[PDB]
Amino acid sequence: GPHSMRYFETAVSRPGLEEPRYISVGYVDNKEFVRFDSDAENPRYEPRAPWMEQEGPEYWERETQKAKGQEQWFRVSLRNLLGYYNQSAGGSHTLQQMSGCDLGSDWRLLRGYLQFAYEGRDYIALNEDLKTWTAADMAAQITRRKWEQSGAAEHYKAYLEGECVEWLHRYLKNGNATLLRTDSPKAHVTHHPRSKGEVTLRCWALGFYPADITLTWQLNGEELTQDMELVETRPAGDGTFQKWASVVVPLGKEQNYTCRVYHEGLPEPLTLRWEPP
Amino acid sequence: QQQVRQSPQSLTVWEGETAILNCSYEDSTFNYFPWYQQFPGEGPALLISIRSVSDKKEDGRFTIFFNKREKKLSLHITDSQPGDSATYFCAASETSGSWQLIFGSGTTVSVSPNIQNPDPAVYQLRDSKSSDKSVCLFTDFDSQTNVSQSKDSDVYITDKCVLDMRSMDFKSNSAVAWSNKCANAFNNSIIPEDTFFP
Amino acid sequence: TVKQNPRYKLARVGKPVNLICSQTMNHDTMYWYQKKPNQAPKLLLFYYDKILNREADTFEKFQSSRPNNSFCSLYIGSAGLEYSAMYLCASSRDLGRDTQYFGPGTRLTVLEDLKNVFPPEVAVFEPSEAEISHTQKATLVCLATGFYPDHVELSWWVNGKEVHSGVCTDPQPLKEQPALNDSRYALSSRLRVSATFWQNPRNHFRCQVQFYGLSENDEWTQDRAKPVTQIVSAEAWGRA
Amino acid sequence: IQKTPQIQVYSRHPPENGKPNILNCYVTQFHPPHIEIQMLKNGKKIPKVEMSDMSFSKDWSFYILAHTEFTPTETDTYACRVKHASMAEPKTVYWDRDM
Amino acid sequence: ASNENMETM
Ligand code: NA
Repeated sequence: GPHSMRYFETAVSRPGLEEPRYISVGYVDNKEFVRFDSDAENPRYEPRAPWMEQEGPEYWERETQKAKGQEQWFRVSLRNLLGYYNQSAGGSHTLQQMSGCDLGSDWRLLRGYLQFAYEGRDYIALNEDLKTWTAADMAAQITRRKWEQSGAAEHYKAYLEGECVEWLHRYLKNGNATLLRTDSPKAHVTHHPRSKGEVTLRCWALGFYPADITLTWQLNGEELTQDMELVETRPAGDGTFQKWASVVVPLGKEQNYTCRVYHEGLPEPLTLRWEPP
Repeated sequence: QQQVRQSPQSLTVWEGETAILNCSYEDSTFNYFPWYQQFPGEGPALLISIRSVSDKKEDGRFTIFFNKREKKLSLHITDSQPGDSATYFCAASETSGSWQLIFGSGTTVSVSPNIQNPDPAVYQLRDSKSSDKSVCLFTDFDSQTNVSQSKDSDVYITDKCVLDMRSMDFKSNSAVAWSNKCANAFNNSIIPEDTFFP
Repeated sequence: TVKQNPRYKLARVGKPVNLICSQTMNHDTMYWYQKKPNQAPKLLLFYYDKILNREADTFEKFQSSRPNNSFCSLYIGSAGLEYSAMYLCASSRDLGRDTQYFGPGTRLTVLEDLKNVFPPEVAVFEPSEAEISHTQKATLVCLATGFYPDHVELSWWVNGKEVHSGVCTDPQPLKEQPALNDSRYALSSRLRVSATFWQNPRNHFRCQVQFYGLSENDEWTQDRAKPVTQIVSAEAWGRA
Repeated sequence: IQKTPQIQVYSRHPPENGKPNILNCYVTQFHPPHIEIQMLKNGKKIPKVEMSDMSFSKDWSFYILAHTEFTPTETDTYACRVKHASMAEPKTVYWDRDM
Repeated sequence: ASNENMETM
């Protein structure tokens, strides 16, 4: 099974203030479990998953101190980046970080991740070997030259191969409830008259997790392309997703068209058409 | 430019006078202005600091004068004493890098002592049989008297050193001459002919 | 209360240099500066807790390590002429406007060879009888001669205790032959005391000179004695 | 540069008149994270509006979700007001029950 | 878990 642990860090510079806005979000198999926000009344690591309550007071204090340190790392790095690009402090600048690891067949390290971005675009990233850095621009070349000399990659490799794998094994064992939860989609076809002789059949998909879904419209085996027009996968708000795929069909011949839904957790792919009411 | 500019490079004032140490900056972003005092053999130490909102800030004899419009700062030492003779550095800080201090070149102040009763005399510091050298000492002379290098390969002459003392007549200026090959030494230096001993 | 040892350091071109800095105040930030004569202290790098920050212009020339909150090191590999300057270490409780406490500093001089290095010759000169007669004061003169480089710390010790009151030492030493390079230095110091104090045969006077030279790790080829970090002194007891 | 937000206005469950539902405003694919989101009922701003916490995708783009409890009717018109950089005016996206 | 970054950019 492909298991993963990720840490999504954000640092937005605040003009006129010493410390930037620091947000650190933790994920286990694309599910939020921990969160830190500097904008909060009491800045500390808070549990976002129910199974995360099993952790002692010593754990939360240790993680909060890591965030307070990272808050200062991003603060100084932000100031150095202004000099590299000849930017002003009066403007707001964003620095983002993505760090984590992937699990193979059964609870063993596959690939280590450590990426950085400045102003939405790729800045510096750690390669698969976890020893070499890939710099996207001339300013990042300075960062690469610094980190190769100080040996930063060795410290990140030690975490990614050690601590990251060790803690993910603990979380996957502790979290069996919300972590393994899979939701099958509920599908139905709606009728909408388009213009005079043409009609639009909309195939809905509701209450499904994860978001990875496939909707295909077909006329007795032969599928329809480009004339389909589909919508982007949107969250319902209760920890589940929504999606629909329309089709331009003639009036009276709507029964000849069938919608097929493909999703993991569904034992057999859903086959459906119009009722009618 | 930041940078920081400090004027003048060196300043010499008399005991009791007011020492004015000017400083200037270019970046409007600078808000914090600390002044560091450094003594020879010792590292710089915080003396007095000022913010962009304030315009004076007094601490006994030390007073700063901040002007945001002209981007100038000045350090006033109300009553100069020889104990204040040190290198003064003016630092600057902005909100986007409060940890970093941008120091100025530094002003070297030299407070000349007020000698109440000067007795200019050249004494023959005799006699050690352990060495071949002959030591001549010029002491109790006024701060006005300038000591020259004499320009000789045979004789070595040291520059005037101050004795910061409260008790009298311990507070004075002194110069050492030696002399290996004899008793004149100064010679070439502007030595006061009158009230000279012997 | 920032400690920096040694006060002076000498190294050969191509040899590694390591400077140590002490805390005890449990401060989060520890700074490293470079100070050249008639120039402002230039910020090299700093350490906030475990986070290292090196300046863009400085990086490639300096490395740093912080094993714990109390100690911080500045590493030079390899040393070579341009590094010859005083290195000041600073400490601060935060990463902001709050006060920076500086150490005494480490004056580093990097040379091609160590052949011209010589320890000082310390000699005491008893005060003049005419000086005691004219004024009720006596001036003792100390002389440290033939030392290279200018890595000396002159001290006055009266009755087995270091004295700072009445002491007057030259701010800069004199060159034995200022026409040519690698000239040996000479330094003088004065101790002014009352006539009654010098005339007392019970009072002991000592001029102590702390010299900074070669270490145990450093090599020596010359038949002449090794010019190691040593204390050279001259004594006087006071005639009546 | 600086990515323009992708706005989507929809209901939590299939719309039914009289039945209590939840109106959503999915704002995604934007940069910088500074954004202004408001829910509208017949042009008037809805005050009691809940919002999801700050999150970003693999391509570094930010995404947020704004939600409020509402009772759908054939007369009441719903929309979403989104304001961001690289946009001259705050964009208004009309709510369609069929979409 | 989170990791603490070493040297700054
Ligand atoms: Na500070």
